[PDB]
Amino acid sequence: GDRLGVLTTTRRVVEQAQAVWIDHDAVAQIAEAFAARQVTPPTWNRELHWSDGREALANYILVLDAVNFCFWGEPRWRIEYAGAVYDGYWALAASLKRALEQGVPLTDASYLAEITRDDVATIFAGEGEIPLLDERARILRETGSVLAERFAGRFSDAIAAAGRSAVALVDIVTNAFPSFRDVATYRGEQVRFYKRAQILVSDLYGAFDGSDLGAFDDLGELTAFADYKVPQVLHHLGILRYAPALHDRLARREEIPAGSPEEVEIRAATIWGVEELRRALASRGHALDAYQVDWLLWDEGQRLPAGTLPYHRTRTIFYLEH
Repeated sequence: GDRLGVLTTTRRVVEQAQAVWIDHDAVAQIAEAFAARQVTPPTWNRELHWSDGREALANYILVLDAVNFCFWGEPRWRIEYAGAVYDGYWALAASLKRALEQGVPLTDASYLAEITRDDVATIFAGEGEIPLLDERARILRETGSVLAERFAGRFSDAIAAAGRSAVALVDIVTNAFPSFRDVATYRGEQVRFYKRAQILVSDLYGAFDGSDLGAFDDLGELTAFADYKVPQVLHHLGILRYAPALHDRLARREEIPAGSPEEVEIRAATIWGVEELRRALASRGHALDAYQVDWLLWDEGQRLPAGTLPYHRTRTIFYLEH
């Protein structure tokens, strides 16, 4: 009963993967250590996430996760907000919070549909520039116009139609919002990931404390989010191993083309690294959903020692949405 096909399609990749493999001995050791001290993932962060009424909050979560990709590049994109400097995901979250607090209607489908390059450039203004600035402007325009066209400008209408099924909501989102379609091929077979769509559903659960629009009966059916920080943490913990050419490529910070065998192997092995860690923890009496193991690992990613292998650098592509 794998209704999105993420676990099934990524499993075919892991079985034939040339450049990446899971160290199942490292999985058992990490599980033993994590189970011994009952590791919980950080609660959904209240400080850097915007909050308001249920209609605006639901739309805020859709917007946040629509543009939640690819924050790396030199010079480093950094954001000043409320007396602190942010980079990566937190720069994204802080930027949207800053904008909404200064009265920028980023929860209004009518504003989103029309948002210009200069609007998003201002919202994301700081040191350097957010990567793929134009891409994020196009995605936000797509997001607004699908909200206005299909959901009466309310993402709450899409959530109500899911009937408290996380899996049904991911499917509703990828069906209606083309930029959420996150699939690839490996040796001629489709591989399904749905990173941003699964983050979105888990973010609703967090933001709404598992109630109202954040109520879901099947959160265990979500997989890990095949991003670039979680594989970096899994490599650091010895769970993911990289073959010679891929290891050197990451060490030199050489970019890996989206949808290339190396990238799809990292992503597939991310999903199964987390799933194998989930199973090993459960076996030792520490039961977490795969998305919770992902949150836990993502949190470790924000304080990795100096000298850990760098995260893989893949520019997200939306060629089919141009």
